[PDB]
Amino acid sequence: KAPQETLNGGITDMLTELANFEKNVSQAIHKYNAYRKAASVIAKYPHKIKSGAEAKKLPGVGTKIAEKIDEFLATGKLRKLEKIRQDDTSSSINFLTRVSGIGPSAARKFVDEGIKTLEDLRKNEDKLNHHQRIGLKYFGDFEKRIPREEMLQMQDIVLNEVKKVDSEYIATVCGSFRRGAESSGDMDVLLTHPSFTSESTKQPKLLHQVVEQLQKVHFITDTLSKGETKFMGVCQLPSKNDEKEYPHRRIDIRLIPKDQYYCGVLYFTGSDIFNKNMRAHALEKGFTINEYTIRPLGVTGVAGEPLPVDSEKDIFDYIQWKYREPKDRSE
DNA sequence: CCGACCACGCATCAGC
DNA sequence: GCTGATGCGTG
DNA sequence: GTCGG
Ligand code: NA
Ligand code: NA
Repeated sequence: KAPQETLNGGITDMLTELANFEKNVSQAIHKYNAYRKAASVIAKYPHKIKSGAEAKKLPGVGTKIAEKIDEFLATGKLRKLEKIRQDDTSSSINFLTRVSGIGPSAARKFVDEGIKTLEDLRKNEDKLNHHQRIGLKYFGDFEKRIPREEMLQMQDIVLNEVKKVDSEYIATVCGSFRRGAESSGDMDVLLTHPSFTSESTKQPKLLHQVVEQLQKVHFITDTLSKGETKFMGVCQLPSKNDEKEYPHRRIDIRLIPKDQYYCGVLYFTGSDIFNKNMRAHALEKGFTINEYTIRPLGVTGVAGEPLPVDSEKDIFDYIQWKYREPKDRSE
């Protein structure tokens, strides 16, 4: 259960501001992740926070952020946040990572050499790798939400495309859209194939061959990166005659070995808390989960040798849990 | 006081 | 050339 | 930054 707008949003936003900043311009992924947990926890909390101490009571809140909340509540802002927002560097630095393939090193990099806008990006492409190029490109496309409907449409081709290449292949979208969402971030595509398994001899062809299918039939425009296991590229929808070209959407495909699909499948599908709580449970029954397997948790504290999973149900079954639908993998 | 915080593929980058 | 490490991005 | 050894 989650309410939250006129509730805590102010707080939750100054927070995320805070996070991004730490990431992007400070290079504190941990500190970044904190602020994130914090803001998230508060996002959930059914009340209107009246004090720092009040929030402190929360699991991620602590003194420093608690203090923040007091300055916010009282003043209606955060001095710190104002300078930063006013700060040239931090800003250009902030913005610049909005571009895919740019991180904080690059971003801080560019920015030093006086590069700091889109234009400078525009007028210096020589100084950008491919990944960074494709996203200088599709900047705007990149910050767009994907409408599961389009998504649906999306779902077809890939399903079909692969259907042709091989009948035995196994594709199944995942991520948010599996989670019945009404608007995704990108299409996530999970796939495998019979001839593809752990201890087996990995056939590059598999991923290879399929990206090409989707390539052949103009589904995938650009390419961010590729390897035997997973493809990170761009895709597009057949523009309907006299209907304006949709945007270009990020997509990723994932090739997995038969013996560890489902866990992977399982794992991928999330959600976040979903993973957190399940792993906890699977433990109680005496097991330890990850992205590839499940193993009988030792009689001595820790023990190996994974179990044979042939379905998400199979997994659920080991930990003695109801085959949860993806729809409700809320946690 | 002080380490942990998810693991992991691929691309580029430092080095040798 | 190859190796190993560091950037970036993903569910 | 927070939480925990
Ligand atoms: Na707390
Ligand atoms: Na970025």
